[PDB]
Amino acid sequence: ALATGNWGAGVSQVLNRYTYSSTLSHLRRTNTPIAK
Amino acid sequence: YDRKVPSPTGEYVKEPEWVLETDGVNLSEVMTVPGIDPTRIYTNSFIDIMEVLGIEAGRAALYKEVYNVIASDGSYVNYRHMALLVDVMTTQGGLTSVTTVEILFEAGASAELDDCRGVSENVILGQMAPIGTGAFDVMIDEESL
Amino acid sequence: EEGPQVKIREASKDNVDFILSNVDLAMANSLRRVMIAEIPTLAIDSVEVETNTTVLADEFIAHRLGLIPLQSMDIEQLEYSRDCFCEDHCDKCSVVLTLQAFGESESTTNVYSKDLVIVSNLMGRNIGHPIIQDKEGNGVLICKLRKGQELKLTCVAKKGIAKEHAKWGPAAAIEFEYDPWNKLKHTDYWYEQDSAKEWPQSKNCEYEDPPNEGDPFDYKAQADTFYMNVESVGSIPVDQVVVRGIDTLQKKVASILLALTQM
Amino acid sequence: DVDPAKRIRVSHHATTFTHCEIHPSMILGVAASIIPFPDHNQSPRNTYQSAMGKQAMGVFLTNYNVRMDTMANILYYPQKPLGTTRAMEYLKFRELPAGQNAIVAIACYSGYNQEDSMIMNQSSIDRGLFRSLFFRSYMDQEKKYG
Amino acid sequence: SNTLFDDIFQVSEVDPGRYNKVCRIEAASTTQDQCKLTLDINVELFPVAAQDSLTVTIASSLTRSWRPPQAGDRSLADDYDYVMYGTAYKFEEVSKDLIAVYYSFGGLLMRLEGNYRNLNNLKQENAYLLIRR
Amino acid sequence: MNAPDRFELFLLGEGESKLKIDPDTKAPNAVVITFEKEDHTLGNLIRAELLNDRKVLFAAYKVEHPFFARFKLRIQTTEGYDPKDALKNACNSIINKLGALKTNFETEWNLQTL
Amino acid sequence: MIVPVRCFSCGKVVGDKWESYLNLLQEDELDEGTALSRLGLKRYCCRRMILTHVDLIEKFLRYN
Amino acid sequence: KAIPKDQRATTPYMTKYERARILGTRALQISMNAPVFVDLEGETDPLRIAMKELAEKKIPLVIRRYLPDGSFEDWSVEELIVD
Amino acid sequence: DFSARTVISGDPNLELDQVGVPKSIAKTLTYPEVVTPYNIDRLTQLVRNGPNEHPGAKYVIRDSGDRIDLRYSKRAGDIQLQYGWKVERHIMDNDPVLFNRQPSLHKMSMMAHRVKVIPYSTFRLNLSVTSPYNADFDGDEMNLHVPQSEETRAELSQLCAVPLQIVSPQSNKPCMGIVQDTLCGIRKLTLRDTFIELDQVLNMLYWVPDWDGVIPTPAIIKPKPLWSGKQILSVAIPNGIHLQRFDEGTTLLSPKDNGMLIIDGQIIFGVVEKKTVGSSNGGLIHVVTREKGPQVCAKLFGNIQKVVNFWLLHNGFSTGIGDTIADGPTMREITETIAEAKKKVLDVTKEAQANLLTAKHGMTLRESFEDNVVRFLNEARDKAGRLAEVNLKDLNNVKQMVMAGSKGSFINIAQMSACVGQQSVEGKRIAFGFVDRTLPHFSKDDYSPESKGFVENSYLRGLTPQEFFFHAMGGREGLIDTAVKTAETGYIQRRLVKALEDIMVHYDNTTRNSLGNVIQFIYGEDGMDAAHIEKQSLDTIGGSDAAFEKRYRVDLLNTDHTLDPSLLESGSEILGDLKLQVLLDEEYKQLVKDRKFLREVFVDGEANWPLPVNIRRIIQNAQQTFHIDHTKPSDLTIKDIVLGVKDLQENLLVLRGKNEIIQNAQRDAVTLFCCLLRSRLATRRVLQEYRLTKQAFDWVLSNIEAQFLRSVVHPGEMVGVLAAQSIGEPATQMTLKKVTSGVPRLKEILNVAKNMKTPSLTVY
Amino acid sequence: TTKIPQIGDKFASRHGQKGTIGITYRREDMPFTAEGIVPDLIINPHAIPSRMTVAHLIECLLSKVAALSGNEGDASPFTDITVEGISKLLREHGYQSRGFEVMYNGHTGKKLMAQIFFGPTYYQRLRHMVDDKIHARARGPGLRFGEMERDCMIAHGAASFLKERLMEASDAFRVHICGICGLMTVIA
Ligand SMILES: Nc1nc2c(ncn2[C@H]2O[C@H](COP(=O)(O)OP(=O)(O)OP(=O)(O)O)[C@@H](O)[C@H]2O)c(=O)[nH]1
Ligand SMILES: [Mn+2]
Ligand SMILES: [Mn+2]
Ligand SMILES: [Zn+2]
Ligand SMILES: [Zn+2]
Repeated sequence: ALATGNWGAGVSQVLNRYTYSSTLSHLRRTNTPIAK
Repeated sequence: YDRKVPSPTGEYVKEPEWVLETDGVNLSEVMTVPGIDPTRIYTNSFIDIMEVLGIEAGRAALYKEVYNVIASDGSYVNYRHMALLVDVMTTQGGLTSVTTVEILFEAGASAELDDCRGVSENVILGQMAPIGTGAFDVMIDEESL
Repeated sequence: EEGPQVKIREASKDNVDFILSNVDLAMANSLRRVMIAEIPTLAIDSVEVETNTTVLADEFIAHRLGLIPLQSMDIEQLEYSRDCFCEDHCDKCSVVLTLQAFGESESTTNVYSKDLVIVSNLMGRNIGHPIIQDKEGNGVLICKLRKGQELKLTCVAKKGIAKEHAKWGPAAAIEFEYDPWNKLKHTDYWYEQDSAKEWPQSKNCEYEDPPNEGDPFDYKAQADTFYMNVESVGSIPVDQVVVRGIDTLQKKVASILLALTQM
Repeated sequence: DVDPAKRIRVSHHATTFTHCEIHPSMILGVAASIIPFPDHNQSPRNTYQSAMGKQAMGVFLTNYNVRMDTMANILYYPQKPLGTTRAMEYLKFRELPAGQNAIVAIACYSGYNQEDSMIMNQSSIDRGLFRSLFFRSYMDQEKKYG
Repeated sequence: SNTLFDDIFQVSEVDPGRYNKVCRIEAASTTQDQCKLTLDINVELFPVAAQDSLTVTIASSLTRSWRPPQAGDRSLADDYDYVMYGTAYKFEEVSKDLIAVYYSFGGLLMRLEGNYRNLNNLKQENAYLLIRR
Repeated sequence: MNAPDRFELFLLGEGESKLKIDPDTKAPNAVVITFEKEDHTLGNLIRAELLNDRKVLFAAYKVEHPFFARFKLRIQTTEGYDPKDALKNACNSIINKLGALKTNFETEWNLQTL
Repeated sequence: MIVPVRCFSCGKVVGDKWESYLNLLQEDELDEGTALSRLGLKRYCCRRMILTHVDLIEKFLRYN
Repeated sequence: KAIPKDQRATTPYMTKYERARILGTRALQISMNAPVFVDLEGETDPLRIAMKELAEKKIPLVIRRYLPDGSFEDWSVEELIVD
Repeated sequence: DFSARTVISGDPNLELDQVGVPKSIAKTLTYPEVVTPYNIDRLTQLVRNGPNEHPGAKYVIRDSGDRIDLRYSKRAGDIQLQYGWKVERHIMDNDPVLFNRQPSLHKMSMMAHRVKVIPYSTFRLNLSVTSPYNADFDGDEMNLHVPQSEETRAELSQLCAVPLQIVSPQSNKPCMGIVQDTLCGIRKLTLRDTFIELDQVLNMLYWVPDWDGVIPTPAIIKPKPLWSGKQILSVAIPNGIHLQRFDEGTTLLSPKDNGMLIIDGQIIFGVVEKKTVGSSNGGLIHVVTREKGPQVCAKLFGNIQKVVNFWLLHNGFSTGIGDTIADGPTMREITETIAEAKKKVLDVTKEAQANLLTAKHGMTLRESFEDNVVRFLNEARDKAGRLAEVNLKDLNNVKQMVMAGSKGSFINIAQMSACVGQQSVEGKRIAFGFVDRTLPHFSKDDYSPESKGFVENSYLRGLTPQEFFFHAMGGREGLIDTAVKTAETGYIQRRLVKALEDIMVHYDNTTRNSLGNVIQFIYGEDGMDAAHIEKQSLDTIGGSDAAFEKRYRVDLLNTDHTLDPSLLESGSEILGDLKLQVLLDEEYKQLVKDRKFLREVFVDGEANWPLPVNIRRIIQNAQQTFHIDHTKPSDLTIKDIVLGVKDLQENLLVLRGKNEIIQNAQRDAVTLFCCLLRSRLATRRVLQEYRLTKQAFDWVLSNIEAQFLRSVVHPGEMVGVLAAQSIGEPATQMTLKKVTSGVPRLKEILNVAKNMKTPSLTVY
Repeated sequence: TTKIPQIGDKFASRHGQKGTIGITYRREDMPFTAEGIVPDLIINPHAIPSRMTVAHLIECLLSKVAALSGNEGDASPFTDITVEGISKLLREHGYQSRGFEVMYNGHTGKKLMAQIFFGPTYYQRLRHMVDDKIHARARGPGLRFGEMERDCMIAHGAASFLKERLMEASDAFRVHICGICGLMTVIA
């Protein structure tokens, strides 16, 4: 499931490493699947 | 509202008028209310306009709904393009919305005659489409010196 | 000696501030442009890397090498490599320099441009030598090693013009101003409440008479006097940025006469 | 007697506070904490920066020379920004920066910088401005289930 | 080859409005109750003040290139301070039973009200304009 | 890549000349000369001198695109005065006044300490 | 990664000034701007060069 | 089903589309070494030739215009007005 | 297949109709060219250079269908071409190719360009083609397609070429104009006070490529030869171009330097800005296109750009933080302006709080409250913004951009310098998403400005944290709204195109579908092409009855109301003539009916409507071309005018059928143009206002006729697709009252939905 | 590989507006300040007033001071830093205080009529550049022509182009056809 995102899916993704703060940002992201 | 109207000496003037505006629509009945001008009643529901006043008056409402949309954003599109649309929407007499093997079987059984004027049909046949530069034939002028 | 007049006000091994006086703007700006762009100079322009266990990459290093300024007083007496009849390079078109470094110490070993060894025959033309201007005579820091790390290279220097790449430029900044008061109305000053309160006075104004409020604008005046200041990086002494500057123009123009003649 | 150039703040008409913020700039996340003066920008723009920053080149870790990843971009000469935010200290943006302080003019000068385009100094590029390393790694496996 | 109107004017008014190098004189004729000048002038090359006074001549020479001074180092069909060269675009405002002729000097504008020279002022361009102080 | 070598800014291709001189059809005693591997340095300078010459009716230069080092100078002159002569006369001034200046300078520079 | 050799904009050598700048802060206790002006980096282009360098090689050298 | 030369009711002006298709059919043939009818007062470029041809009214071709119902009119290049 | 794609950049040194194609792309794409005696030497040279030197060639094919590969082929340096082989050559300068920015929502997103081979790696374009393509130079790419045969090359140059798309059917005006720098600067260049000296002048002159070699004569000779900015631009505007325009109190002495007047291709008065050189109904690019043709119009964009961007490169223009700071005194006024709106709000508050406010009619109390507080707060923003605008000087570079038309507007001044204003989410003030409050830093039941989203600060001053968060609420709603618009618009655009795609104009002038059904009996009700139509005023319609009868009535039996004999050579001799007066009565009766007809068509009185053939500009030309003295009676006769204008009507032909039915259609098609015509060429106007001669008048007519005939739409045009793309393309720039509006409405229309969101009856 | 910046590469400040480099100019040809400072980058004024990116402009002012003075400039949100205060400090250091300077045209040396807002600002090089993005597929042995492109070509009326482009090279086979029963039943 860690290798896939298979769960709910996009749940696990490869860590960005373009720049130091894009990494910190990726570790701090959130997602909402599917009224405002 | 201000209404431009000719004055007694002939030039256009403003003359205000009260107007009512409603939520909801009942055109066939409100038309009939004493005291209104039934010749100038309107609605943004062009369907009802077609149901009570007929296809042509629907066509003209529909144009005026489409024009409003375009102008409310502030742009301007020549008359004829929205005229074309609206004609296409009203030429069968009502308001019609504009929005494989299986199908050839149906063609068979119905005896569908394909006019061959479209670009895809012409592609499949290796031809130009009778549009634009293909809407005439060019031939060798044996009649010349 | 009639003509364009000179007037040094300061000079130093490194800068020369002056005033050109009795010339057109065009010639003055042109000599500015030449000093920036077209005086020949010597610079590492090929680098062969035998070893680099350094924490930098090679082209990173190479690039830095092409930027170390290298003595260039005798550079008329080096031919352009493309003009020389050798196969590739030689002593008429090239200095060759070497660099070896090894991090022998525990603590971190720096590599500087004094560690550059010339390995080719100079014919006693003063060229090639890393220029060194710091108190400690290290010149430029090229790299840094850790105990165990190695770097060995050769470089070839070659004569070149900053048009081609800026590493070959002798000049650094070139101050250039005229008409400090604004009398010529060549510029129109932006301001909120008052143009004079709000813009600072140039140092060059002392040198030149303020205008007087009556004085109806002078339509006939031209830009005849220029406050310059040329700054050298050191591969060529200064006075020589100017004179070879003036000299480079004068040769450009002559190649034009020479080529009318050949029509 | 307030500073005409300060912004207007609408005072404490409050005697009942139970708490106080530590600092208002802490409503931002990582990306928007690298924008200088976000409070002087139209709000969608701070949104588009927060995306673009993620595409800038810098030094993503100090160990890059030792890793082997599909792709990497390291700028030759990272500089720390002359204009920083107090949030940066924690994001280490001064230590692993992703930019350079470029001398910028805002001007029409020849027409080659119209419609969100720019003129850059070739001499300055010659001397290293915005140069960067790119690395690609390719992999391959061997035999398998034959 | 000629000249074609020539007179002396009193300056009512000098408006710079919005510009710095250019202003609009409102001038009168000392002489005719009828003839006026509304006219745009480069005030930096040729300043001008309230009530100053002005010897104004339209003329029509001394369409081929333009060649610098030289011809001008004797040849001046000018003894004046201030010479412009424009184009009449006229509207013959033929108003009351007085004329108005219009003229544009690469967009510094003139207007003459008056009457006596209706058989005088070119239908047409080739028109210079000349001022001494 | 697609980047033309930098040497191309100062150094003539195979078959290119320093000058090409062409007669101008628009007006008389007019020429257009195209200078290769040159730019404003020279072009603004020659040009500005051609205008200190009173037998010079017209002069002007332009670099038509910044990607190529080439300029085009248009000289018109009085009847009997060849334009190519006006350009020797003008290149000759230049070289003279600079002459002058490298001397006034070489001088001011020994009168000097530090 | 290292001090760049020149100011990107004006060409002035600046890569011979890093050890000194850092000596002028830690050894003789000047503020960063007085220090830069002492090494003669007086246009804001060169000052930006030293003032905003980050010596990342000092980190790279800790690896074996 | 053909419409006699008199009685023709469509425009006597050439249309952009006919023009384009003419010039281009004729440059195709000029491009394959077909004989030209006009004086090449220098031109080497087949479209350009074709246009000089059209201008000298030396393109011997006929435009067959079909009307929606199947019938058609024949207009010669010579005769079509070119504006 | 035969196409390339890269990044685009602008180039001020390319012509409108060029595209720069990098050399490496030009070495990869090819055109098959047949060997003939006209090209066998150039083809030979190109073969010899081969695949990797541009101008070269990649294959040779012989008689056989054999394909010779130049890169491998041991005989690649020894090919003796035969007549009739083919060579596939790299593309080269001046080959037509088609260029396209996606999404291609209207046909001017795919135009044919002339190649220009260039070094580095981007496709490069003229600035002024950017706006059709909806492209700019921050990463955009575009695609280039190379046609493969002679016929295909001719189609693309004789119908898709850029210069043929200047004036588009979509809105019967140009789709390309001068923009950005060249527009900031052409106004600067054209101010009163801009003069240039001789050195600069001659270099600007040489910069126009087909300057005849004449140095114009300078506007100042006297202390100094100084030419104006106007005159120098004028060297790019060609001869025989006339254009006039009056703005809010422009006169023929434009005190302000307003308006515009240009005569024989020289600017007389007015500053050149977006209304003259922009993409505007009736400006210069529309005029030149029609008076001189597409090629010359397309050079004019490059000549204006060359001249003006030269000038601007040496004049300079910039903007900076200072251009957003307004005066101490202005700030105090702005802050009081704002203080007063908050006090308005506080009373309307106290008022609703004591129950003394009334709603009016179906509108709740709280909705009335809100409506009022928002009007106060907007009206504050606006006044505060007007304040700042006023206070900024003409040298304020923000203001200079705004005045030129090249970028920015009032709201931007305002929000930058005075106050950003009320934020909103779904048409309302920021709502109470915690309980009874918008954020925990406020106490409950707070309806004040601060509390619900008024941002009092400008951007210069900066936002507080609360305002910052509400402005981001707002913002966010635009970013979402924007993606939904983009998606909604794109689907609409594809469905209208699919519905109309087959409709075509036929050689009977009817518009029909692929079945042959009739959609329209003549396209557009008038048989015209919308590119050849311009807004003109129909004069008969407006005005008082007295004024209409001074202008048009000629009574030859009355000494007050005849034609003065200074109008006309016959004038003495027609006084009291009875049979002329019969004609003239007939012309007046027709003007009278015209006015009544048109007042029934246009109930409103709107006089300005798009028609083909810009008569006023034909008259103004005739007046320039025949050097016409306003001081000499004309030698026109009554009958020449009157019967000349009647005859002309018979030749303005759109339908040509011999029967009655087709005749009626023809006469109905051309009615409105014929009213415009009789109003413009009526006797008293022709003599008294225009003063035409016979010769001029005869030329006016024959031209109206040629121009009319050339406006007729061409059979074969695919007006369907056109209609669809003209309606959908501008439905995509709806990136943006209490009736359902804009795109969702427009969905509701095309869907024919039974259940509309806001149905409404308007009852008079 | 090392990537040296080129025409086509993208760059951005931190205020939400990018550009690609449209050309490079060597320093001689750049405009310059009386101190001979020259810009590393030149951005167009038209990219400013509608985007209302005031922080770009204030970062550049504050950045100029910081360089001149050797302090880090405090650009955090919600402080008391002001343009006025910034502009004072930059005056104390001898420049005009809104960050304008006189500059001079490189080609000529002459002064520019207008002055120029000039200062350092932090710019980022973005990934994804003219060499990754250019391709060019014309065969030997986006980037398409879809439904919308076709529709544009129909609007222009370009039928021959539409047939050439959408053909097969799948060869034109020939066939006889009865004129009564249109079928390919004919024995030839
Ligand atoms: N005419 C005009 N266009 C503007 C103005 N201000 C901003 N733009 C834009 O801001 C929006 C988004 O910003 P950008 O990323 O720069 O636009 P873009 O270049 O098309 O974005 P990309 O799709 O990545 O190419 C676009 O819709 C542009 O219209 C203005 O004042 N005038
Ligand atoms: Mn953009
Ligand atoms: Mn874009
Ligand atoms: Zn050698
Ligand atoms: Zn520097």
